[PDB]
Amino acid sequence: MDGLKSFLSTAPVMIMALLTFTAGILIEFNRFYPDLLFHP
Amino acid sequence: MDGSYAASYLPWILIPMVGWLFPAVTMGLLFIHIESEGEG
Amino acid sequence: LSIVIFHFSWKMQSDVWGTVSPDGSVTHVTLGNFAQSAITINGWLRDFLWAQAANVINSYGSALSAYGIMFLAGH
Amino acid sequence: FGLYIHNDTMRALGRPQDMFSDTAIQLQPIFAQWVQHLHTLAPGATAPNALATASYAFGGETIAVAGKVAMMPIT
Amino acid sequence: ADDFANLTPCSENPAYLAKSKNFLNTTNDPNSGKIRAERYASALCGPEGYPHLIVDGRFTHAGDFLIPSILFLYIAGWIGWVGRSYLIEIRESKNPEMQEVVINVPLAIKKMLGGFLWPLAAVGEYTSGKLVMKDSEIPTSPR
Amino acid sequence: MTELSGQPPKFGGSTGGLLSKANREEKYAITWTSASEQVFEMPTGGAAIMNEGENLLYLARKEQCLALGTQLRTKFKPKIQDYKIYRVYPSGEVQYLHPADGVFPEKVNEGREAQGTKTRRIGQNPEPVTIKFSGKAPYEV
Amino acid sequence: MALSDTQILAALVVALLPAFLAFRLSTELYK
Amino acid sequence: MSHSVKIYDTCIGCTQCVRACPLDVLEMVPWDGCKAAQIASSPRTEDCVGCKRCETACPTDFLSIRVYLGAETTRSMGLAY
Amino acid sequence: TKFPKFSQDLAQDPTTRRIWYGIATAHDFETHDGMTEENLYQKIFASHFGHIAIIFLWTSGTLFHVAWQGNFEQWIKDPLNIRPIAHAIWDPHFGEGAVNAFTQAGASNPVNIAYSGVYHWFYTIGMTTNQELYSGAVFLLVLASLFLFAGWLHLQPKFRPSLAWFKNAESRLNHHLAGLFGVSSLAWAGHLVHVAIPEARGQHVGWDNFLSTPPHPAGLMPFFTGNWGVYAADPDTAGHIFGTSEGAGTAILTFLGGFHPQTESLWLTDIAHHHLAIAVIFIIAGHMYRTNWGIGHSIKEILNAHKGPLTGAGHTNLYDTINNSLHFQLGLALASLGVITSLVAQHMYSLPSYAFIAQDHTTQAALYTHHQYIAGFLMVGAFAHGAIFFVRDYDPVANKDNVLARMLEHKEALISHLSWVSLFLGFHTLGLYVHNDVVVAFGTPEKQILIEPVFAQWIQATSGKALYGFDVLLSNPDSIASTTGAAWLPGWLDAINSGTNSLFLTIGPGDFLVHHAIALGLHTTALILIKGALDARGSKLMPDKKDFGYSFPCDGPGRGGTCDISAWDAFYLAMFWMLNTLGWLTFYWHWKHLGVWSGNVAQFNENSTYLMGWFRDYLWANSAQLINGYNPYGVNNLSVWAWMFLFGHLVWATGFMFLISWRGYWQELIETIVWAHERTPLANLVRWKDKPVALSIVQARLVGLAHFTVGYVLTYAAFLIASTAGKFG
Amino acid sequence: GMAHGYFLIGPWTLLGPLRDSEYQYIGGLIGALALILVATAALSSYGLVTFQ
Ligand code: CLA
Ligand code: CLA
Ligand code: CLA
Ligand code: CLA
Ligand code: CLA
Ligand code: CLA
Ligand code: CLA
Ligand SMILES: CCCCCCCCCCCCCCCCCC(=O)OC[C@H](CO[C@@H]1O[C@H](CO)[C@H](O)[C@H](O)[C@H]1O)OC(=O)CCCCCCCCCCCCCCCCC
Ligand SMILES: CCCCCCCCCCCCCCCC(=O)OC[C@H](COP(=O)(O)OC[C@@H](O)CO)OC(=O)CCCCCCCCCCCCCCC
Ligand SMILES: CC1=C(/C=C/C(C)=C\C=C\C(C)=C\C=C\C=C(C)\C=C/C=C(C)/C=C/C2=C(C)C(=O)CCC2(C)C)C(C)(C)CCC1
Ligand SMILES: CC1=C(/C=C/C(C)=C/C=C/C(C)=C/C=C/C=C(C)/C=C/C=C(C)/C=C/C2=C(C)CCCC2(C)C)C(C)(C)CCC1
Repeated sequence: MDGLKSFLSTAPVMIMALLTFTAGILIEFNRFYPDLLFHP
Repeated sequence: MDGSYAASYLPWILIPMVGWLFPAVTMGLLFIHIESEGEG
Repeated sequence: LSIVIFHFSWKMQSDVWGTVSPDGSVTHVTLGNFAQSAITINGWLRDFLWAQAANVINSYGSALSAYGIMFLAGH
Repeated sequence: FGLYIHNDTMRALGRPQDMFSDTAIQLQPIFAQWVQHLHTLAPGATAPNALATASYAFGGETIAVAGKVAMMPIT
Repeated sequence: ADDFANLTPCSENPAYLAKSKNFLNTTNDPNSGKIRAERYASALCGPEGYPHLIVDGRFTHAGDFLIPSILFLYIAGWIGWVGRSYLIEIRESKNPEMQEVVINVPLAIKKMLGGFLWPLAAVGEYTSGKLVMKDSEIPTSPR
Repeated sequence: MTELSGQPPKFGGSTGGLLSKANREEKYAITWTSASEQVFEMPTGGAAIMNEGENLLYLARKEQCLALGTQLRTKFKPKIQDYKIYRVYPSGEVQYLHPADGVFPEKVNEGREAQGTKTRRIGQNPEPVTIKFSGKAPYEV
Repeated sequence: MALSDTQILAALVVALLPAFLAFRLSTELYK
Repeated sequence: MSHSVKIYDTCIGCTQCVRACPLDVLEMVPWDGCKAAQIASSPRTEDCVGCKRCETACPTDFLSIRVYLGAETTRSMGLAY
Repeated sequence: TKFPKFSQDLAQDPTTRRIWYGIATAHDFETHDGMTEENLYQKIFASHFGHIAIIFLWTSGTLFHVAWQGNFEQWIKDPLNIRPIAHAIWDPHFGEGAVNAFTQAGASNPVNIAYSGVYHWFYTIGMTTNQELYSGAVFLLVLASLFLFAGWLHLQPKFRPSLAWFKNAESRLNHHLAGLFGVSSLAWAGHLVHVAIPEARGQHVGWDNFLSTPPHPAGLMPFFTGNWGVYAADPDTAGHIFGTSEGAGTAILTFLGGFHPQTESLWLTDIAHHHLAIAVIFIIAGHMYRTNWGIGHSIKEILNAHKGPLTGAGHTNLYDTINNSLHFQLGLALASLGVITSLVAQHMYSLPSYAFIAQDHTTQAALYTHHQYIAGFLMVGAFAHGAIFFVRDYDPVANKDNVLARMLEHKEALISHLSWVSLFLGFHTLGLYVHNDVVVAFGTPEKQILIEPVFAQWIQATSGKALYGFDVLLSNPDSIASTTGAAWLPGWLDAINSGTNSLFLTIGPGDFLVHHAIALGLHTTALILIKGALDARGSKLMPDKKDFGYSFPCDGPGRGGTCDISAWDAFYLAMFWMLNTLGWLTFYWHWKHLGVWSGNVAQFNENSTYLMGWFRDYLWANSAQLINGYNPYGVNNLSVWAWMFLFGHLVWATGFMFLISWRGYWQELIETIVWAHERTPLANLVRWKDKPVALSIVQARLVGLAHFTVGYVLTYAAFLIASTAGKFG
Repeated sequence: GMAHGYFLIGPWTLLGPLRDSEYQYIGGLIGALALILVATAALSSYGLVTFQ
């Protein structure tokens, strides 16, 4: 309901969600392309 | 404890004088001074 | 509690834990050094902290490297 | 802590005989040693139906499993 | 012709080769160490055999700091610009604080999406007056 | 000022009470009239029993007497707004302290002379350099 | 060569002068 | 000795400082500078300890009552001995 | 009570605080009761005389103890293999082991070895016997007597200087440049040319003969004519052996750069020539200002004439702003002196002037650390007295619109951009360090972000360092900067291109990372100090802070809470960051020179990139000998340093107590203790003359910082000394 | 003073540095005499300051 939405939209939930999304992105990018110390 | 330098009998009595007598006397003078209740 | 756990670790490594021989000789972890070293603060700094910290600092390039990392992290 | 500071100063000055230690000015934990001895003598005496001591840290044999020592007296 | 004489390319350093023939695998791929020994060979190493980077500005090492600088500055400009526009928009919603602690997800996602043009919008707000405010219209403390 | 009356509260004793200062330097007294024998918190630790009628109590500090006074006037069924606080010197001299002119200071009263008044804002104090090598600070001028 | 006892004792007498002058400067700065 | 407690002309006469003061340093006296027709006063600063409860209480944009700590006495140091 | 007599307020304090504050405010003459400006300047003048005299007496003690209980004459013979001793030990606490351990360096009684480099100094300047050192110390006794008597005399009314005499900036600048700096440097060049340089060549020149033995065979004839090149003459040969005439030259003024081949220090003739040139320039500069003959500049007119369209009023009235603020003057003196003290530290280890001091690694480490710490204290004090200026002396109407006031006008911009640079540096330097740590931990040290310090290497090349191959300026023979025929260029290049000294030490990624750590430290300490100085007059939490003085406890728990609000608190906080910065810089210096002296530069080069290398390879390892100064097996001469190491740890941790736990808890505990005393019979016979109270809030901050700093300095000093001495470089 | 000086012999006598010399009792005595002298100075200073 509206209260559950307003809770899931709170600042800690959203910041942890974005941190999780970004961590997934970085971890996977380093999984498929590791050890990029610099660009060739 | 000894000394082969000139007049090596001087630390013999100066070390007690600097470590015991000098601090005792100066602390006693400063003590009687900071506690002095003479008006002014 | 830091002092309590340091006492426990050092006493157990000095006067308890160790290796027994088929003859029965007991070679303790730190060779029974508690009685003469744990009586001075320099003894605790050298023979306890400095000596036994050798594993945490050399833990890099090994499976225990996360322990040295968390060591620096706690500092 | 003052005893530790005294021992650090005495050892630094090259005066080990003036230290607090088992080999100089001894401070023996007399009561704890007495209680350890009472514990050791409990099985068969004050603990008739107890075959062995409650904990070998109070004294007795040096129980060892595998190459390591499981538990032994803690002086 | 003889610049950076204290460094030699990793393909020419024997220490780097002896260490790269034992490079540890990074992921589940058992060729990641060989991929490292291949990739890092083009940069400059040194006596210890570890690759050294050149932030000097010369384009022969443009990949050592220039390209990453561009990438980071783009992403960080996007982040700050969309957050700032979110804050500005929310300011005139009667109760900006509550919307700062409880996010306005529609508006937030909308501002985030429109962040790929953040340098253009930055220049456009500079040429107007939305970017920088005037000092006499800003609170200060006593001198 | 004259003499002080009142019965000491029912109490067995505390370590928080008067010290050598009370006899050597100064002391404070608080009197109040209670409607019944009721328990109250002793500002020096513990619970004491005030008596019906007049009660006189000696405390070490003026702030202790004022804390007891606030407790009397805020924590009791019929409120006690009757307490008077005096400063007692070892010479026997008694000095009436609170409430000054018979009226609590929270409410205004005629015949009171303003003190500490400054006919300007805070931001209108002079610059310290303008008053250096005097003995004054910008609030004292 | 090594300093003599006479040289050590002569320097203490000389140091009696800065002692008196430091006492005087101290007590005057107290004023 | 004692601290110094000054009352400035931004006083609105809300009296909260007098109620906050735990040593009876302050009073309310009649004034004509504010609507409440009253201004705070510090006629007993020799008892003032300097705990700053008045300043905590003052509502005016920056305090209309200001406590400047000064020479320390046994009364000002809150000493019971 | 009487004490303190300069403060009625403190004098009437009935608590122990009276004592403490009486000690803490003695030298703040401006806030004494009844203080006038003229009496202020006069008291400061006499205090200055006393301080100079104390300095002279200290130097006399150094000379006297080296001459009496040292091994100077022996050390002169074999200065690379003999350790110089400072003074004899007399401690009835010593046992046999310590007595044996401290009869060292050839001595026949317990002794400490000197690390002040004073032997090298006295030997280089021409002193060779204990009799010379003793005569110097007696002369310094006399000089101190003269300055003490002068200080006493200038308190006498007839010799009391007027305020206008103290405020004559032009005459004092003229005299201090031409006379205090100029003629002193000239006289020192004369000593070098007359005594030190002849002594270095096997000749004796003292008061018995210096009249009848010229410094040069030609003597003054070339000086008063043209022909100055005669004094550049034949210099000491590369084979010159210090103290003998073997390979010795006759020149007195040269410019051949580099180092003496045997003593690894600047050539004495170069030093004499430097002092002569500096003397000329300072004497010329000491004529700039107007005094009694119409010619000369008015500083006021110069400052008033420098206004721009973009700086408002310019420097108008800055002459009075500075001439009337002793705190402005003191802040300027402190900042400038701290800068040049760091300069001394950086140049003495790199371009030493005393014979054989470069091979004495413990003295080099100790002197560098000493001067850097002095510089840090001086810088912090400079900014603290700038804040005190803003609090007590700044005038807004006279300084209106000038550069001084304009600095306050945009103080928020300054403070915010200092915050930003500190955050930039901290975030990224810590991030690179932690990346390197993690990447080396997991067994893949090849993935380290190693930035080559190309800019400092390129600067080294511009001065001639060919190692990097930049071929710029002095590293390129074709350069117009190197095709000049400069007489110093061959020697300078020969010195800077041999990897055998500390002249522009080779640098790498470790130096890059520590230099950014240094930049972070400097910026954060400057940010704290500048935020404190610019907000000392007022902020929004305290718009009237100038009415509360430089130092005060706080403003209470209201308005959100105001702990550490005063600018004094900003000083106190900045002290921690200064100590941290100096820790980083001295760690860098000591570890790098440990590698340099040991020949193993690879350790620092490869392990200074991650912080675990700093932890184990620098701190943990080099403690081994230090920490074994005393152990269950015996005692060696490192026992003092081990005990001092522990002492510093203890003092530091003790200061933690005052910093962390604040005051009210202690006042309540002291009240329980007061009750315990007043009720214990027999003890009741005795009563305190001052009421015991807890230390004040500011007093707590200061005492905790004092313990922190004492422990800091002593810990690191014991570590540095013991590690470098046990390893011997 | 009789009581205090009598019992102040023991500590150094049995535990001071001269305990293991041929001057054990003399060392204890010397320590006690110095301690009583310092204590006398303290007593007299207290009296000098408290009864002005
Ligand atoms: C704070 C400073 C800092 C910096 C400078 C770095 C830098 C780096 N680290 Mg490191 N690290 C740090 C801190 C830091 N780290 C810390 C604190 C730790 C401890 C946790 C570590 C521990 C660590 C480990 C364990 C590893 C690294 C690794 C790396 C490298 C991997 C880079 C990469 O390819 O990732 C990803 C590359 C990207 C480009 C991701 C960005 C993609 C975005 C999301 C897309 C945007 C593109 C955009 C649409 C294009 C538009 C263009 C525009 C012009 C229009 C890199 C050079 C890895 C390595 O092997 O080093 C070589 C590695 O394994 N680091
Ligand atoms: C095409 C090859 C490939 C393969 C072999 C895998 C294999 C795997 N992935 Mg991966 N992944 C891939 C592509 C691939 N992925 C790509 C292209 C991306 C970029 C978007 C990712 C991003 C990614 C993430 C973020 C995660 C995985 C995870 C996993 C594991 C669990 C799979 C799963 O669905 O569980 C469950 C799946 C998820 C929890 C996330 C699904 C990933 C989607 C695409 C992104 C959704 C995240 C969301 C938008 C923001 C995060 C908020 C959070 C609350 C979810 C699995 C072994 C999960 C894992 O590592 O387990 C611990 C995981 O968290 N992958
Ligand atoms: C400030 C310089 C200085 C310093 C730091 C020292 C340090 C020391 N001296 Mg020495 N001394 C000095 C100058 C100094 N001396 C001079 C100039 C002389 C010749 C007069 C002597 C003659 C002397 C003798 C005969 C002996 C020592 C001894 C000692 C050691 C024990 C302390 C003592 O008994 O001193 C006693 C000092 C004196 C009797 C003379 C006074 C010293 C000067 C003139 C006064 C210094 C005042 C000072 C600047 C005030 C500033 C203090 C500051 C905190 C405000 C000690 C390490 C003893 C020793 O060698 O130990 C083994 C020893 O027996 N000193
Ligand atoms: C030629 C005349 C002359 C000379 C010699 C001096 C000399 C001096 N004056 Mg004075 N003055 C003069 C004229 C003169 N004045 C006149 C005419 C006036 C009135 C206008 C004043 C009014 C005045 C006042 C009000 C005061 C002084 C003070 C001082 C002293 C400064 C503090 C100090 O000792 O530092 C000495 C500085 C140097 C030796 C040179 C600086 C060294 C630089 C910074 C770097 C070091 C170089 C080198 C590397 C060092 C080698 C290190 C070594 C260990 C190897 C100093 C000795 C102050 C003082 O202390 O009073 C007693 C003070 O209060 N002067
Ligand atoms: C170099 C010239 C110089 C001059 C002459 C002054 C002059 C003055 N300063 Mg300033 N200052 C200086 C440098 C200077 N300072 C430096 C280098 C710093 C940075 C540390 C400061 C920072 C500073 C602050 C923050 C303040 C002053 C203040 C003052 C005034 C009061 C002085 C006083 O009575 O305190 C007396 C000092 C003490 C009681 C403490 C002495 C500490 C000792 C020396 C250290 C103890 C070491 C320890 C015992 C060692 C044990 C060794 C053992 C364990 C082996 C005074 C006019 C105060 C003031 O009044 O503001 C206007 C003030 O608040 N100064
Ligand atoms: C190792 C101890 C330590 C650290 C890390 C800091 C950190 C900092 N201090 Mg500080 N300080 C310290 C001790 C320390 N202080 C002490 C003992 C004192 C004396 C009381 C001071 C007093 C002091 C003052 C007075 C000031 C500072 C300032 C600063 C900031 C300077 C900017 C900077 O460094 O760049 C960037 C910051 C950092 C590198 C630190 C953050 C590191 C984290 C790990 C970054 C990553 C975030 C992390 C992942 C968060 C997730 C948490 C989650 C996992 C639970 C910085 C945040 C100055 C300031 O405020 O700057 C504007 C300032 O004015 N300090
Ligand atoms: C670390 C602390 C310390 C240490 C090491 C010592 C050490 C010592 N104490 Mg001391 N003591 C201490 C603390 C300490 N004390 C304290 C805190 C107190 C309480 C204040 C005492 C009070 C105390 C007393 C009263 C005496 C000692 C005595 C002694 C010595 C007894 C051992 C001995 O020599 O055998 C030999 C012991 C004796 C020969 C006992 C003396 C017998 C005489 C003749 C009394 C006879 C009793 C009778 C009433 C005669 C009175 C005659 C009269 C009517 C005219 C010993 C060296 C004794 C001593 O000083 O030896 C003379 C002793 O008399 N202690
Ligand atoms: C964050 C702030 C942002 C912005 C604000 C910044 C402001 C500025 C701040 C700092 C700026 C620092 C300085 C930057 C410039 C450095 C210059 C530099 O590095 O140059 C580096 C270059 C390097 O190239 C040089 O080439 C020369 C060839 O002869 C040199 O001799 C060397 O071989 C070689 O090093 O040096 C030069 O500048 C070349 C100068 C050549 C011409 C010299 C003109 C003067 C001399 C004329 C002839 C004199 C005598 C004739 C000879 C005999 C007859 C008598
Ligand atoms: C190593 C990096 C250093 C970091 C410092 C901080 C970086 C931030 C940049 C500061 C910009 C300040 C804005 C000024 C605001 C401004 O633009 O004012 C405009 C001003 C014009 O005023 P006028 O010069 O006309 O005023 C006449 C003068 O008599 C009064 O100033 O121009 C300047 O002042 C240029 C100098 C600014 C640079 C400050 C000097 C910094 C280093 C000085 C080195 C001295 C060397 C002396 C050798 C002889
Ligand atoms: C007639 C006259 C002139 C002739 C002058 C003659 C014929 C001789 C002049 C000699 C001079 C002017 C000697 C000056 C000596 C000054 C000294 C010695 C100053 C200071 C020493 C200090 C401050 C302390 C030094 C220290 C000592 C004591 C140490 O031992 C350790 C080092 C250090 C701590 C530095 C000429 C024709 C020219 C000009 C016209 C007038
Ligand atoms: C607070 C305040 C203040 C301040 C303080 C301070 C502390 C300051 C500072 C500052 C500083 C601490 C600064 C520094 C600086 C530096 C500089 C300014 C430098 C310069 C340089 C140059 C220019 C060089 C060049 C060169 C080179 C690089 C090499 C080659 C040669 C040449 C020469 C070319 C005052 C009191 C005043 C006032 C009041 C307020």
